[PDB]
Amino acid sequence: GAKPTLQLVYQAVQALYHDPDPSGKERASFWLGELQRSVHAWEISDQLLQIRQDVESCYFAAQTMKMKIQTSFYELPTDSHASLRDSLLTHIQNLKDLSPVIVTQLALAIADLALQMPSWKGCVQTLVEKYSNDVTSLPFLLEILTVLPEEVHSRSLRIGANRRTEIIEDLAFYSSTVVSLLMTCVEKAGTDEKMLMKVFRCLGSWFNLGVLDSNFMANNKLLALLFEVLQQDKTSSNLHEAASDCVCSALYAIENVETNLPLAMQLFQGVLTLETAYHMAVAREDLDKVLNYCRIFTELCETFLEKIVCTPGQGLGDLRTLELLLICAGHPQYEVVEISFNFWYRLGEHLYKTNDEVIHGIFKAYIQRLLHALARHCQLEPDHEGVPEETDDFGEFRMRVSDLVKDLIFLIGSMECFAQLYSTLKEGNPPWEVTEAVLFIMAAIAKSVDPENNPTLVEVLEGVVRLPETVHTAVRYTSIELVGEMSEVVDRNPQFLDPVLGYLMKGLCEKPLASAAAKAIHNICSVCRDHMAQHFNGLLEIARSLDSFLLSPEAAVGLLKGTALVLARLPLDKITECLSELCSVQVMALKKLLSQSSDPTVFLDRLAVIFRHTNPIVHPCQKVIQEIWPVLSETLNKHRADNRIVERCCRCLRFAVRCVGKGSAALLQPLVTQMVNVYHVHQHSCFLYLGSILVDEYGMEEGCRQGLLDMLQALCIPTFQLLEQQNGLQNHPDTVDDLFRLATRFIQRSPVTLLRSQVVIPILQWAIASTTLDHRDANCSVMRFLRDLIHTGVANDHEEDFELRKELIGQVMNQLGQQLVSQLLHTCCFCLPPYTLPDVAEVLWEIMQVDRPTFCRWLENSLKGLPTVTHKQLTDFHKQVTSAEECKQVCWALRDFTRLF
Amino acid sequence: SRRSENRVVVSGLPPSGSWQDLKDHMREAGDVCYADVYRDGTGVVEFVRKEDMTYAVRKLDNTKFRSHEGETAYIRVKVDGPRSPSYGRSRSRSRS
Repeated sequence: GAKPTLQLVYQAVQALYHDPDPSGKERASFWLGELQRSVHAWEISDQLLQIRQDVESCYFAAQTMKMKIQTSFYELPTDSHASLRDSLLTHIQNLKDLSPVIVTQLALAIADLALQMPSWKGCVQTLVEKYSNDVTSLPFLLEILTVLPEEVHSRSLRIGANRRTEIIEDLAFYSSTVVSLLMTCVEKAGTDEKMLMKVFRCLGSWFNLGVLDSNFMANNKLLALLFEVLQQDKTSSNLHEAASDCVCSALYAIENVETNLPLAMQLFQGVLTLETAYHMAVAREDLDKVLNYCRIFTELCETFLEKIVCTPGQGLGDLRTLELLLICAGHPQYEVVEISFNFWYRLGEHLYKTNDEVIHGIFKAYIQRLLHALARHCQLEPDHEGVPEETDDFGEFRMRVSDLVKDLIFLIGSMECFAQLYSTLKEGNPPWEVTEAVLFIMAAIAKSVDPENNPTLVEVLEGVVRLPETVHTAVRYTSIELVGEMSEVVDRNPQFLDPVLGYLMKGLCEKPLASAAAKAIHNICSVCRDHMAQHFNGLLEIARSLDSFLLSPEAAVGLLKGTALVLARLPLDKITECLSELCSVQVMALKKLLSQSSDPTVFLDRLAVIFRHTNPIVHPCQKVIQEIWPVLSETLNKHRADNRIVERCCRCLRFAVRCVGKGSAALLQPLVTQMVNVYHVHQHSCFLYLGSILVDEYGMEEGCRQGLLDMLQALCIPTFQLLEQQNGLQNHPDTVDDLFRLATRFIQRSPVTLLRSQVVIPILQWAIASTTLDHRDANCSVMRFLRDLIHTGVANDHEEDFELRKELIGQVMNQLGQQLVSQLLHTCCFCLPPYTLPDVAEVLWEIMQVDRPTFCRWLENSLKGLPTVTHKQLTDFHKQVTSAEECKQVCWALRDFTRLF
Repeated sequence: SRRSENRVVVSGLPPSGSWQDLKDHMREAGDVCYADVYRDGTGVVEFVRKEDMTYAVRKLDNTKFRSHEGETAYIRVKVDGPRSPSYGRSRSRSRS
């Protein structure tokens, strides 16, 4: 309506900034929000700034002015532009000594305005020669000059790619005038930090834009001044942060060291001079200062990464760079060294990529120095009570250390390192926390260690198993993880199998160690299944009472997975016997739940993993499937309304079926019936998917083909109803996805059954409508169906029924062929992201194999009907596609062509 | 600094393209926590948030890339490794 009363806006403002209650503060916000969204926002903000009651309301007004300029600039008549600029400049003038938080918002507003006002050319020049001589203007002029380059990359402004480029070079033109201005500011005797911080922040900001001249900056007092305050112990924390950030900006602005070598040299020498100040900062407990130094150092190595790699030791590659990091790495506070982790990754990645290991020897000592530094950083506190927690802040750090070590270990040698870490573990009467940390880094690399030097490897394992239970919980835990990583050494030295198992079994029987043990057991079962028939008695006995060990669901599943992996290696005769026992504990638990909070998920997941990995070669499993089905059907039927449980139910059944195959035909019809009846009231799309599995497994057997077609036709009726709704495709992408995975299984197992059917006509129709659905999973499923369908009129001409299939597709192609091609071309140019192009091209490709001359006409018609693009471009695209000899070429043609739109 | 499993590989980069040019192009999608370019006009970008990676794959793929020297090329942007599930709740489904 009309503009709100000022008393009302003043009321809402005071709430938002002083009312402790959450419910009210939210309410004021929405009203102020609607005020900001409204047309009155301009006028209200302007009034609030003229009235300038207090800091709160001027801040709200300045912010609102800024927001309306960076979102709603379009709804301003051209004539208004000059006047709004005059307002903001009068406002920032009048309110400059009110609050800095208000000056920034207004500064931001003015910057957003200048970037959007091409009628305001040369704004940097305008602003400086208008305010530079007034000494009280300088703080906000610098502030505008600081936020202006930052706003060029504003996600809130999102300036076009071309307009952005014009902006940047326009700014590049005036970068001298601001540097000149910036020089004059410091060009005084005994200048305070407050002015210095503005100068550095501004300089850094123009550096980040990449428009400052390297050569002019190399010999300039500002740089010397940067390192000067960075050397002086007396400098405050805030001046420090400003100075540091500007140095990192200077470095960052160097993109190619060669083109900016004068500046490069100036910065290199500059930062090396800071090591004394680092040590002084660490002498005090000035952690803020040391973090700044480590960033400057890390940024330096990032800047000169190419030179450290290409020509190490020499000149620009002076390895004192890396030493500065190793100094930082030695710091007792782990927040210091993690600053440098990304550089180390990038360094290792680059050495690995350019495979010239002639040079690599020089780096080894540096990496092993780093590794020892990280090894001590991984040490837990001696008063640590439990297992090492991964979830907490420090446990997160260890994992980043663990990952960094895996990626750098090739520069030292995994074996060399593994043995050396273990050696040190008897010298010096080590406290539990020094042992754990060494065991931890050992676990990180234990997989990559070569099993050639077996003696040093197999004796480490022997050392870990003889550790008593008396040792600290966290030491038992990490040693369990190390053993788990050493399954290949248990595989090559089978005598150690029983001791390792016995050791892991002990850990399993202790509650806080179970999951780590169960995981390690799973590893052993997976790698050493070839010869573990003896131990199966124990694994089954664990399974018989799995929920007693207080396991995580994952560790539990992994355990049962392990025992099923070795069951598959057992003699075929005992498999069918033990499998039924393996499943019976699950079936019993499920049976209790039917008479029982009841959530059968875990036993469904445990049954599923057993089937999934009980895969022998021949079948014993289909004998067990009969035992499973009745309890699953009731379980399914009890929770038929709950999608999450049904989905896990169908996942279980998916793997039970995949395990058997063409056997277990006793389940098909009773399952199909239940699926269709349930789907009728609850459209779980996983019945479609489960259906696709039955079709994948039983589609060739012509005895089942009728029942399967009936299933499809029954399932499609509630399916089409679903997709018929408003936004029906967008709202049920799972249904589209699973429907066309189903359709695909039909069209590749028994195509003619589907094509001669009546339901194929709606399926094809939905496919054509689905080609424009912006959902990656669903769209892959659709394009795949179209491709496989059309390919049926070409594929396997060796078999008899080829000519029938040929005719059926020709009909479909006759009826729909021209509409598909128009749809496919539409989705590529307007609807979907470029990653769909290879999927479209494959469908288009199959259409050419079926009838290229007709297709040349179809495509010509499609290119004809298009709503900027020259006729020549349509022609040579048509030329590119139809003359393609490989499918790849159509994709390239679409890739290139898509760009035009 | 920090890293993530929200990673894309970029391809078709001009040889004069720097990791700063790459970061500047990919930041249109969200915050870049790790970036790198190699010798062969190829690169990686890791995003702080998965949804920002998805934007990059959807909107930055096949776009015009301009290196700091002014060299232009149309790049390829795709997820490193197995792609993320599209919107809607997770479903277990066989693939490849």
